[PDB]
Amino acid sequence: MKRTWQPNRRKRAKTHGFRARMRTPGGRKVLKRRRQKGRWRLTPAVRK
Amino acid sequence: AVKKFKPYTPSRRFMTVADFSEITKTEPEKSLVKPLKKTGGRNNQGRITVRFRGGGHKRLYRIIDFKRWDKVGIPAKVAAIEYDPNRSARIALLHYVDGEKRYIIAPDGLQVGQQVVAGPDAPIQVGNALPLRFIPVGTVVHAVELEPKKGAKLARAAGTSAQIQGREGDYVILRLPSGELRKVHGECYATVGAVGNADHKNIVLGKAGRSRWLGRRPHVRGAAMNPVDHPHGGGEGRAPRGRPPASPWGWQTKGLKTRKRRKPSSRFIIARRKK
RNA sequence: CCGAGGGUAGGGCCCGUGACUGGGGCGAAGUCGUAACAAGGUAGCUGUACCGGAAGGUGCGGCUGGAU
RNA sequence: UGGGAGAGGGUGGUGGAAUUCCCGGAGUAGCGGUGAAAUGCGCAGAUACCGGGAGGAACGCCGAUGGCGAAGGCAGCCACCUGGUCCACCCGUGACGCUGAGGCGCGAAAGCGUGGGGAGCAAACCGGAUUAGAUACCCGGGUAGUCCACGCCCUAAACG
RNA sequence: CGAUGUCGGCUCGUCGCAUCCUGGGGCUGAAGAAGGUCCCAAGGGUUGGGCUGUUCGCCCAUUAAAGCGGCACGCGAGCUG
RNA sequence: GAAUGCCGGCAUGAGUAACGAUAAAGAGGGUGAGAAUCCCUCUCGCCGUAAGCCCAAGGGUUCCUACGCAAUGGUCGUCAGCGUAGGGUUAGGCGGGACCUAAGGUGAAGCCGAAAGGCGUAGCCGAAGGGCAGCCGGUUAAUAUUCCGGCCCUUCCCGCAGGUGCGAUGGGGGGACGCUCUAGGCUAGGGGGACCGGAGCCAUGGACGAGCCCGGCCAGAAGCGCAGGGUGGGAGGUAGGCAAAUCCGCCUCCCAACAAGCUCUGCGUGGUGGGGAAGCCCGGGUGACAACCCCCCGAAGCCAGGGAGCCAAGAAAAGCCUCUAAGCACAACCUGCGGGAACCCGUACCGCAAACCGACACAGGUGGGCGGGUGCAAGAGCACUCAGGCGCGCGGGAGAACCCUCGCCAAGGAACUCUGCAAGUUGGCCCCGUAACUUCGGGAGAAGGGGUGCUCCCUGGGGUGAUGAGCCCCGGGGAGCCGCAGUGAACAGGCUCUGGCGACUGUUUACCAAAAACACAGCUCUCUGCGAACUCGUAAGAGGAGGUAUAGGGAGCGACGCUUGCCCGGUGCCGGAAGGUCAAGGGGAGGGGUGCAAGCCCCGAACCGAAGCCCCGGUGAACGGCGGCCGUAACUAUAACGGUCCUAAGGUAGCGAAAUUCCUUGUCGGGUAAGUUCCGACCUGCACGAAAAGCGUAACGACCGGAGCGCUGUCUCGGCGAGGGACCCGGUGAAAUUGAACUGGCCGUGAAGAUGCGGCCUACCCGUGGCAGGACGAAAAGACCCCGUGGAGCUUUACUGCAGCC
RNA sequence: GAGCUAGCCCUGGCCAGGGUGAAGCUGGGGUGAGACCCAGUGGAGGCCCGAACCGGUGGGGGAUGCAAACCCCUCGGAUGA
Ligand SMILES: [Mg+2]
Ligand SMILES: [Mg+2]
Ligand SMILES: [Mg+2]
Ligand SMILES: [Mg+2]
Ligand SMILES: [Mg+2]
Ligand SMILES: [Mg+2]
Ligand SMILES: [Mg+2]
Ligand SMILES: [Mg+2]
Ligand SMILES: [Mg+2]
Ligand SMILES: [Mg+2]
Ligand SMILES: [Mg+2]
Ligand SMILES: [Mg+2]
Ligand SMILES: [Mg+2]
Ligand SMILES: [Mg+2]
Ligand SMILES: [Mg+2]
Ligand SMILES: [Mg+2]
Ligand SMILES: [Mg+2]
Ligand SMILES: [Mg+2]
Ligand SMILES: [Mg+2]
Ligand SMILES: [Mg+2]
Ligand SMILES: [Mg+2]
Ligand SMILES: [Mg+2]
Ligand SMILES: [Mg+2]
Ligand SMILES: [Mg+2]
Ligand SMILES: [Mg+2]
Ligand SMILES: [Mg+2]
Ligand SMILES: [Mg+2]
Ligand SMILES: [Mg+2]
Ligand SMILES: [Mg+2]
Ligand SMILES: [Mg+2]
Ligand SMILES: [Mg+2]
Ligand SMILES: [Mg+2]
Ligand SMILES: [Mg+2]
Ligand SMILES: [Mg+2]
Ligand SMILES: [Mg+2]
Ligand SMILES: [Mg+2]
Ligand SMILES: [Mg+2]
Ligand SMILES: [Mg+2]
Ligand SMILES: [Mg+2]
Ligand SMILES: [Mg+2]
Ligand SMILES: [Mg+2]
Ligand SMILES: [Mg+2]
Ligand SMILES: [Mg+2]
Ligand SMILES: [Mg+2]
Ligand SMILES: [Mg+2]
Ligand SMILES: [Mg+2]
Ligand SMILES: [Mg+2]
Ligand SMILES: [Mg+2]
Ligand SMILES: [Mg+2]
Ligand SMILES: [Mg+2]
Ligand SMILES: [Mg+2]
Ligand SMILES: [Mg+2]
Ligand SMILES: [Mg+2]
Ligand SMILES: [Mg+2]
Ligand SMILES: [Mg+2]
Ligand SMILES: [Mg+2]
Ligand SMILES: [Mg+2]
Ligand SMILES: [Mg+2]
Ligand SMILES: [Mg+2]
Ligand SMILES: [Mg+2]
Ligand SMILES: [Mg+2]
Ligand SMILES: [Mg+2]
Ligand SMILES: [Mg+2]
Ligand SMILES: [Mg+2]
Ligand SMILES: [Mg+2]
Ligand SMILES: [Mg+2]
Ligand SMILES: [Mg+2]
Ligand SMILES: [Mg+2]
Ligand SMILES: [Mg+2]
Ligand SMILES: [Mg+2]
Ligand SMILES: [Mg+2]
Ligand SMILES: [Mg+2]
Ligand SMILES: [Mg+2]
Ligand SMILES: [Mg+2]
Ligand SMILES: [Mg+2]
Ligand SMILES: [Mg+2]
Ligand SMILES: [Mg+2]
Ligand SMILES: [Mg+2]
Ligand SMILES: [Mg+2]
Ligand SMILES: [Mg+2]
Ligand SMILES: [Mg+2]
Ligand SMILES: [Mg+2]
Ligand SMILES: [Mg+2]
Ligand SMILES: [Mg+2]
Ligand SMILES: [Mg+2]
Ligand SMILES: [Mg+2]
Ligand SMILES: [Mg+2]
Ligand SMILES: [Mg+2]
Ligand SMILES: [Mg+2]
Ligand SMILES: [Mg+2]
Ligand SMILES: [Mg+2]
Ligand SMILES: [Mg+2]
Ligand SMILES: [Mg+2]
Ligand SMILES: [Mg+2]
Ligand SMILES: [Mg+2]
Ligand SMILES: [Mg+2]
Ligand SMILES: [Mg+2]
Ligand SMILES: [Mg+2]
Ligand SMILES: [Mg+2]
Ligand SMILES: [Mg+2]
Ligand SMILES: [Mg+2]
Ligand SMILES: [Mg+2]
Ligand SMILES: [Mg+2]
Ligand SMILES: [Mg+2]
Ligand SMILES: [Mg+2]
Ligand SMILES: [Mg+2]
Ligand SMILES: [Mg+2]
Ligand SMILES: [Mg+2]
Ligand SMILES: [Mg+2]
Ligand SMILES: [Mg+2]
Ligand SMILES: [Mg+2]
Ligand SMILES: [Mg+2]
Ligand SMILES: [Mg+2]
Ligand SMILES: [Mg+2]
Ligand SMILES: [Mg+2]
Ligand SMILES: [Mg+2]
Ligand SMILES: [Mg+2]
Ligand SMILES: [Mg+2]
Ligand SMILES: [Mg+2]
Ligand SMILES: [Mg+2]
Ligand SMILES: [Mg+2]
Ligand SMILES: [Mg+2]
Ligand SMILES: [Mg+2]
Ligand SMILES: [Mg+2]
Ligand SMILES: [Mg+2]
Ligand SMILES: [Mg+2]
Ligand SMILES: [Mg+2]
Ligand SMILES: [Mg+2]
Ligand SMILES: [Mg+2]
Ligand SMILES: [Mg+2]
Ligand SMILES: [Mg+2]
Ligand SMILES: [Mg+2]
Ligand SMILES: [Mg+2]
Ligand SMILES: [Mg+2]
Ligand SMILES: [Mg+2]
Ligand SMILES: [Mg+2]
Ligand SMILES: [Mg+2]
Ligand SMILES: [Mg+2]
Ligand SMILES: [Mg+2]
Ligand SMILES: [Mg+2]
Ligand SMILES: [Mg+2]
Ligand SMILES: [Mg+2]
Ligand SMILES: [Mg+2]
Ligand SMILES: [Mg+2]
Ligand SMILES: [Mg+2]
Ligand SMILES: [Mg+2]
Ligand SMILES: [Mg+2]
Ligand SMILES: [Mg+2]
Ligand SMILES: [Mg+2]
Ligand SMILES: [Mg+2]
Ligand SMILES: [Mg+2]
Ligand SMILES: [Mg+2]
Ligand SMILES: [Mg+2]
Ligand SMILES: [Mg+2]
Ligand SMILES: [Mg+2]
Ligand SMILES: [Mg+2]
Ligand SMILES: [Mg+2]
Ligand SMILES: [Mg+2]
Ligand SMILES: [Mg+2]
Ligand SMILES: [Mg+2]
Ligand SMILES: [Mg+2]
Ligand SMILES: [Mg+2]
Ligand SMILES: [Mg+2]
Ligand SMILES: [Mg+2]
Ligand SMILES: [Mg+2]
Ligand SMILES: [Mg+2]
Ligand SMILES: [Mg+2]
Ligand SMILES: [Mg+2]
Ligand SMILES: [Mg+2]
Ligand SMILES: [Mg+2]
Ligand SMILES: [Mg+2]
Ligand SMILES: [Mg+2]
Ligand SMILES: [Mg+2]
Ligand SMILES: [Mg+2]
Ligand SMILES: [Mg+2]
Ligand SMILES: [Mg+2]
Ligand SMILES: [Mg+2]
Ligand SMILES: [Mg+2]
Ligand SMILES: [Mg+2]
Ligand SMILES: [Mg+2]
Ligand SMILES: [Mg+2]
Ligand SMILES: [Mg+2]
Ligand SMILES: [Mg+2]
Ligand SMILES: [Mg+2]
Ligand SMILES: [Mg+2]
Ligand SMILES: [Mg+2]
Ligand SMILES: [Mg+2]
Ligand SMILES: [Mg+2]
Ligand SMILES: [Mg+2]
Ligand SMILES: [Mg+2]
Ligand SMILES: [Mg+2]
Ligand SMILES: [Mg+2]
Ligand SMILES: [Mg+2]
Ligand SMILES: [Mg+2]
Ligand SMILES: [Mg+2]
Ligand SMILES: [Mg+2]
Ligand SMILES: [Mg+2]
Ligand SMILES: [Mg+2]
Ligand SMILES: [Mg+2]
Ligand SMILES: [Mg+2]
Ligand SMILES: [Mg+2]
Ligand SMILES: [Mg+2]
Ligand SMILES: [Mg+2]
Ligand SMILES: [Mg+2]
Ligand SMILES: [Mg+2]
Ligand SMILES: [Mg+2]
Ligand SMILES: [Mg+2]
Ligand SMILES: [Mg+2]
Ligand SMILES: [Mg+2]
Ligand SMILES: [Mg+2]
Ligand SMILES: [Mg+2]
Ligand SMILES: [Mg+2]
Ligand SMILES: [Mg+2]
Ligand SMILES: [Mg+2]
Ligand SMILES: [Mg+2]
Ligand SMILES: [Mg+2]
Ligand SMILES: [Mg+2]
Ligand SMILES: [Mg+2]
Ligand SMILES: [Mg+2]
Ligand SMILES: [Mg+2]
Ligand SMILES: [Mg+2]
Ligand SMILES: [Mg+2]
Ligand SMILES: [Mg+2]
Ligand SMILES: [Mg+2]
Ligand SMILES: [Mg+2]
Ligand SMILES: [Mg+2]
Ligand SMILES: [Mg+2]
Ligand SMILES: [Mg+2]
Ligand SMILES: [Mg+2]
Ligand SMILES: [Mg+2]
Ligand SMILES: [Mg+2]
Ligand SMILES: [Mg+2]
Ligand SMILES: [Mg+2]
Ligand SMILES: [Mg+2]
Ligand SMILES: [Mg+2]
Ligand SMILES: [Mg+2]
Ligand SMILES: [Mg+2]
Ligand SMILES: [Mg+2]
Ligand SMILES: [Mg+2]
Ligand SMILES: [Mg+2]
Ligand SMILES: [Mg+2]
Ligand SMILES: [Mg+2]
Ligand SMILES: [Mg+2]
Ligand SMILES: [Mg+2]
Ligand SMILES: [Mg+2]
Ligand SMILES: [Mg+2]
Ligand SMILES: [Mg+2]
Ligand SMILES: [Mg+2]
Ligand SMILES: [Mg+2]
Ligand SMILES: [Mg+2]
Ligand SMILES: [Mg+2]
Ligand SMILES: [Mg+2]
Ligand SMILES: [Mg+2]
Ligand SMILES: [Mg+2]
Ligand SMILES: [Mg+2]
Ligand SMILES: [Mg+2]
Ligand SMILES: [Mg+2]
Ligand SMILES: [Mg+2]
Ligand SMILES: [Mg+2]
Ligand SMILES: [Mg+2]
Ligand SMILES: [Mg+2]
Ligand SMILES: [Mg+2]
Ligand SMILES: [Mg+2]
Ligand SMILES: [Mg+2]
Ligand SMILES: [Mg+2]
């Protein structure tokens, strides 16, 4: 049957992307948090 | 008259359609249509704020001249009578001797090929628009402005009209379609006659699909819901209302008057609607 | 080949009969009231409509086959 | 061919009286209703009076034992459209006539459908009386309906 | 109660006997035939169907008879539901 | 030493289940240490509206080649989507960007919000929509509309020549649109040819043939032809298209007009460039100087912005054309021609799947296009088959029980069972024929029956041609032939009578309920005069609606027919300028503290003072409600009638043992041999009843009852057969569970159901296939039930707040 | 977090074949004119049958699955809400 993950590169970039995060106070806090933790990827990789 | 169908399906048994007899031109003026932005009942927050809306036939908005005092003195030939999906009235294409073209809503009795004009000096004839001061007492009238130069707001639906009842100072006294008696400023324009397509109210939609074509999604009774949803929700089996009948939001919906109390327009409303 | 008729299937008409039910006739020694015949105690009759335990009443229109 | 009388019919208009309701004034202790009463309305200002407005229905006098129509039926006034009918002339046609099973059309009121309208009136209904009782007659209220358009219904003491 | 799955049916039996039938008896208001009543007896047997989820029960047609109970109201790591 | 403890390691179950579609394999040759599993050949099977091909997502080197086999691969492995390495993706024309706008997003101006932020006309962004210039073939191990070859084409820049009032982000036209149906003419694709080309074949009884087999095309500028699309021309006037206008709009006049003309597209032809089969020779060579023609069928595609009809009335913007304004008119633009210039990103490969989403090489999910042939009435259905692709990554045997999927069955034919559950039956087309009832449509495929293959003969109309032959389509009549059987295989309704509920088509509990529930047209109440009511938001702003009472919100009811009674005392709502109560505030009689004082400070009565509540009315398709007792009629029984208590008023019509009836399987009738169900009645309705509508209703229903006919392995009652498992051998090898165990029966006992205690009986040691009675067998710290001054959802005339409103 | 799901918005796409045969139109009949009747033409419909496609009715299988909802048979819609 149809499952929950239906990858879509535009949808991924526009939703979780670096520019999406920077638009909003909550999103900037996500980036701030992932930099503080030392994440290698601050934002989901999507090939564009 | 309205048009009937033989019962060759279960829905054609009752379905009735407008005869479209007065209609003489079946395409709109290209320069007078713009796209109508379907909302689905959603506001700028994306929230539904009028339930059960959406999914109707695509429509183009015909620009309607609800002023007409825009062009005093300049007559116009009635070029056509057209269908308008955005209103119950038909519409009339006016070719002004100006070269300008505009739509007005079609009065009952309007004839393609006749002329109309607007202004204090306009003949008291069907299709002409005058300030209310100069229309004789007693004549029925449509597309009435509520305040001067603000546009026709009263008596715009198919078959409706207002009647001039008397004068008092700067104001004339109208009986609106609802039956309410109201003072309207005498400088407010109006068009003599009643709105056409009076058979509109005799239409039988006939099947659920017809409401859908109109953008009317199914309506759900409060009684069919659960207490999370509605005052009438819940109960085992069917239930009577078990409380004064209410809206989804709890206010009572059998008689509870809702006009704002201290509203400045009460000074101008002589007698609340009848019926 | 046709063919008495037999068989299958579906219709039509008529008759008898049926739990129960509708009124009708008659009987007469009962209960209720008194609708009509006198101006019959609300003149009557009437088509129709709505209503009432019952005769009946009322409405709308009609007739005189209505007393004074 | 020339004339007549008529609530004959259809359509659109349009007048005044009255009832009701609403607004303004003025005014107060009752009004209304009956055989007599009561319900009802009325000091939250009714009735009675003046002015203003709205709306529907019916048209006083003329009016008659009258007129018109085939019948049902038709009554303020104006206009248009339209039927029947009488008379005088004795001009035209030349029996072209009478009736009429079926057919078709028309057909009071009540009733029905769709929409409108709703003042007065009023089945149902509620109340007051009357009465032995009173699902009536009388009284106070009151919804269909009564009015208009369209479509049905097709009945009558549709009677001379 | 850190779970002992429930009515009825189907399947599969096995047991008790306070015995429905078949075998053996005494008493009889046992002439015979047929019954009644008690005693001994559990070896075997104890039908098909209509109604109802039904157990039961009523009814139809039979029968030598159409027994009553126990087995976690036997039997859902056997089925049904 | 225990916490169903935590982490890790290792056991048991066990050489057990299983090894992932029952489309299927066999042999020979080769390779190699090793081969059922890799390569090759032949044979066999499966897909073929796909299980073949192309494209888009997504994936990200998985592509190609060499060398490998530890691990990954459900076995094996020499193989591989695996390991190592090397190579591979080439564009002005394909797609996206240097173009346009859609929803939406963003957002100069502006507005709003404690902050963060929310909005917002323009503008900008935003595509799978608009716009825009490349076709065919060849080449690589691997890319190709990209490289090459041939023939075309676009834009920008510059120049030349000719032409013109040139010039825009401004005006205008255009772009520009639905659904259904559809004409003419083409093309894609297909069928046939006794014609053209071709290597060959003659078998096994016959055939040297009008024999068999194979192929018989593709692209192509200008021109030309055919078919279509689009479009009137001139003048005069002009006040509108937010400046200007010669444009567009409007008025009038003139020729034209279903024409032509002009223009644009499709198709055909077209110089030119290509391709080119079977067969047999080692992907290539040959066939071959390949031939490349005629006829038929024919689109849903093309001409196209075609046509008609209909109502639900069917984007925008840019490119483009035209108009003019500043300007500028040695410029500029337009047309032709020539030269130059022409960027960035993608391109491999998988792509209905072993490379995407599902933890897996997972029987599941995944949008667009092509999808051949024959026959079955048609078709994308079905059977077979082309091209192409596969045999599903464990095998070999065996021939038990049992299981699954399948086939048949004597006699009976629902006797099965909750139920004909399941499975039979029926089944396509043509013809005949078809009932109650009905809203006149229907019910209807009612029901029921007849026909159906092949051969010969005669003949009717159509399409294409030419009007004829040929091809193709639709028929009709006659006579025959064969079988058990002619829709001979595959695909393809069993039917009828009668109730309940819901009018109907629809919707729903993703993953236990598809229904009688929701919706639904339709009916009624009610709110709302527009800056509407109402809804979201603190607001601004939005929706409502660019709507205006024939409209919009809320509620109930639910097509349609006939209807919808009585009670307004209570609650709701509506109306009521009186009265009563009524908060802040006003008022300030009177009184108090303090000061030597002027004074400062405090308390405070009458009176005035809103909504609300009280009070007076109205209101039911507003919340709701709609009785009891005694008596009475020529026999009994009953009670039309009377009396009486109570109430706000005492249930009307209609219906009734009902989706409601406890007693109940009520009683009676019907059907049955027999009927707790069913249907028809009756009415003492425990406990129907009129828009939480009442009573009916044709048609409809994978709804729920009852009956019958047909037919059956449902059953009496079972039997046989098939394949996939189960079983045996080789390969790989789990699981929950598990205090440890050397783990029998009875009768007892025991915390009351004992392998484990007592007594007795029975019993050599260990497995294998089977069955499920026990181990109070496993699983899940019982959902029931109670308990906890545990939680949460929901309600209200519980309490107390708050929003909102007054 | 709406890449699942629910609703709406914008822009595209898809629905083999066959059947029934509404309105209208034309002709005829009818009539004072009409209504209307008949034939042809026509091609309507939350019309019918049935693939794709969308579903998920009954049963069987599966139940440490091929699968944390699948498989087979059967079944509903299939120009429309
Ligand atoms: Mg998706
Ligand atoms: Mg992904
Ligand atoms: Mg994407
Ligand atoms: Mg995308
Ligand atoms: Mg996206
Ligand atoms: Mg982003
Ligand atoms: Mg990480
Ligand atoms: Mg790093
Ligand atoms: Mg992140
Ligand atoms: Mg009209
Ligand atoms: Mg109709
Ligand atoms: Mg019709
Ligand atoms: Mg009709
Ligand atoms: Mg119907
Ligand atoms: Mg029908
Ligand atoms: Mg119409
Ligand atoms: Mg019209
Ligand atoms: Mg259009
Ligand atoms: Mg536009
Ligand atoms: Mg708009
Ligand atoms: Mg809008
Ligand atoms: Mg927005
Ligand atoms: Mg938002
Ligand atoms: Mg709303
Ligand atoms: Mg909505
Ligand atoms: Mg209109
Ligand atoms: Mg209309
Ligand atoms: Mg309506
Ligand atoms: Mg619409
Ligand atoms: Mg609605
Ligand atoms: Mg609803
Ligand atoms: Mg519910
Ligand atoms: Mg919620
Ligand atoms: Mg709540
Ligand atoms: Mg609530
Ligand atoms: Mg409730
Ligand atoms: Mg309840
Ligand atoms: Mg409920
Ligand atoms: Mg209930
Ligand atoms: Mg409920
Ligand atoms: Mg309910
Ligand atoms: Mg319900
Ligand atoms: Mg309730
Ligand atoms: Mg209620
Ligand atoms: Mg209640
Ligand atoms: Mg105002
Ligand atoms: Mg015989
Ligand atoms: Mg009398
Ligand atoms: Mg009398
Ligand atoms: Mg009398
Ligand atoms: Mg009665
Ligand atoms: Mg009585
Ligand atoms: Mg009466
Ligand atoms: Mg008379
Ligand atoms: Mg008189
Ligand atoms: Mg003479
Ligand atoms: Mg009449
Ligand atoms: Mg009348
Ligand atoms: Mg009447
Ligand atoms: Mg009235
Ligand atoms: Mg009495
Ligand atoms: Mg009535
Ligand atoms: Mg009425
Ligand atoms: Mg008379
Ligand atoms: Mg327990
Ligand atoms: Mg445990
Ligand atoms: Mg357990
Ligand atoms: Mg004897
Ligand atoms: Mg003895
Ligand atoms: Mg025995
Ligand atoms: Mg024994
Ligand atoms: Mg029984
Ligand atoms: Mg019993
Ligand atoms: Mg009994
Ligand atoms: Mg016997
Ligand atoms: Mg027992
Ligand atoms: Mg017990
Ligand atoms: Mg018990
Ligand atoms: Mg038991
Ligand atoms: Mg048991
Ligand atoms: Mg079980
Ligand atoms: Mg059991
Ligand atoms: Mg067990
Ligand atoms: Mg057990
Ligand atoms: Mg069972
Ligand atoms: Mg159950
Ligand atoms: Mg311890
Ligand atoms: Mg454990
Ligand atoms: Mg454990
Ligand atoms: Mg542990
Ligand atoms: Mg652990
Ligand atoms: Mg084992
Ligand atoms: Mg199989
Ligand atoms: Mg091998
Ligand atoms: Mg090997
Ligand atoms: Mg090989
Ligand atoms: Mg094929
Ligand atoms: Mg991946
Ligand atoms: Mg490659
Ligand atoms: Mg390996
Ligand atoms: Mg290996
Ligand atoms: Mg190695
Ligand atoms: Mg491995
Ligand atoms: Mg595997
Ligand atoms: Mg090797
Ligand atoms: Mg591999
Ligand atoms: Mg290489
Ligand atoms: Mg190139
Ligand atoms: Mg550039
Ligand atoms: Mg843009
Ligand atoms: Mg853009
Ligand atoms: Mg694009
Ligand atoms: Mg391009
Ligand atoms: Mg080209
Ligand atoms: Mg390559
Ligand atoms: Mg110019
Ligand atoms: Mg447009
Ligand atoms: Mg478009
Ligand atoms: Mg459509
Ligand atoms: Mg054609
Ligand atoms: Mg063909
Ligand atoms: Mg041609
Ligand atoms: Mg001008
Ligand atoms: Mg070749
Ligand atoms: Mg050569
Ligand atoms: Mg040669
Ligand atoms: Mg040659
Ligand atoms: Mg098609
Ligand atoms: Mg067109
Ligand atoms: Mg319309
Ligand atoms: Mg736009
Ligand atoms: Mg200048
Ligand atoms: Mg030029
Ligand atoms: Mg650049
Ligand atoms: Mg690049
Ligand atoms: Mg490539
Ligand atoms: Mg698939
Ligand atoms: Mg695909
Ligand atoms: Mg595999
Ligand atoms: Mg797969
Ligand atoms: Mg092909
Ligand atoms: Mg076939
Ligand atoms: Mg076929
Ligand atoms: Mg099929
Ligand atoms: Mg083939
Ligand atoms: Mg295989
Ligand atoms: Mg074996
Ligand atoms: Mg048999
Ligand atoms: Mg039978
Ligand atoms: Mg039989
Ligand atoms: Mg049954
Ligand atoms: Mg078949
Ligand atoms: Mg019948
Ligand atoms: Mg009929
Ligand atoms: Mg048949
Ligand atoms: Mg039938
Ligand atoms: Mg044959
Ligand atoms: Mg056959
Ligand atoms: Mg067949
Ligand atoms: Mg056969
Ligand atoms: Mg098949
Ligand atoms: Mg069928
Ligand atoms: Mg039937
Ligand atoms: Mg029943
Ligand atoms: Mg019903
Ligand atoms: Mg239904
Ligand atoms: Mg339902
Ligand atoms: Mg109904
Ligand atoms: Mg329905
Ligand atoms: Mg449907
Ligand atoms: Mg479910
Ligand atoms: Mg569920
Ligand atoms: Mg779930
Ligand atoms: Mg669920
Ligand atoms: Mg299920
Ligand atoms: Mg369900
Ligand atoms: Mg269903
Ligand atoms: Mg539902
Ligand atoms: Mg419903
Ligand atoms: Mg209704
Ligand atoms: Mg709010
Ligand atoms: Mg708010
Ligand atoms: Mg706003
Ligand atoms: Mg708005
Ligand atoms: Mg708006
Ligand atoms: Mg509106
Ligand atoms: Mg309904
Ligand atoms: Mg409903
Ligand atoms: Mg309902
Ligand atoms: Mg009826
Ligand atoms: Mg009553
Ligand atoms: Mg009340
Ligand atoms: Mg009240
Ligand atoms: Mg009262
Ligand atoms: Mg209450
Ligand atoms: Mg006073
Ligand atoms: Mg003082
Ligand atoms: Mg002191
Ligand atoms: Mg009512
Ligand atoms: Mg009450
Ligand atoms: Mg109620
Ligand atoms: Mg007596
Ligand atoms: Mg009963
Ligand atoms: Mg009933
Ligand atoms: Mg029920
Ligand atoms: Mg009951
Ligand atoms: Mg009870
Ligand atoms: Mg009972
Ligand atoms: Mg019972
Ligand atoms: Mg019984
Ligand atoms: Mg039953
Ligand atoms: Mg039952
Ligand atoms: Mg009884
Ligand atoms: Mg309700
Ligand atoms: Mg109910
Ligand atoms: Mg009710
Ligand atoms: Mg249904
Ligand atoms: Mg159903
Ligand atoms: Mg069997
Ligand atoms: Mg066999
Ligand atoms: Mg076998
Ligand atoms: Mg086998
Ligand atoms: Mg076998
Ligand atoms: Mg061995
Ligand atoms: Mg041991
Ligand atoms: Mg124990
Ligand atoms: Mg023991
Ligand atoms: Mg032992
Ligand atoms: Mg021991
Ligand atoms: Mg001991
Ligand atoms: Mg011991
Ligand atoms: Mg022993
Ligand atoms: Mg066991
Ligand atoms: Mg067991
Ligand atoms: Mg044990
Ligand atoms: Mg056990
Ligand atoms: Mg156990
Ligand atoms: Mg726990
Ligand atoms: Mg516990
Ligand atoms: Mg517990
Ligand atoms: Mg329980
Ligand atoms: Mg407990
Ligand atoms: Mg407590
Ligand atoms: Mg405690
Ligand atoms: Mg709580
Ligand atoms: Mg409110
Ligand atoms: Mg989504
Ligand atoms: Mg679109
Ligand atoms: Mg379709
Ligand atoms: Mg036809
Ligand atoms: Mg037509
Ligand atoms: Mg359909
Ligand atoms: Mg259809
Ligand atoms: Mg259908
Ligand atoms: Mg879906
Ligand atoms: Mg299923
Ligand atoms: Mg089945
Ligand atoms: Mg089976
Ligand atoms: Mg499962
Ligand atoms: Mg399946
Ligand atoms: Mg299947
Ligand atoms: Mg099927
Ligand atoms: Mg279908
Ligand atoms: Mg279809
Ligand atoms: Mg449909």
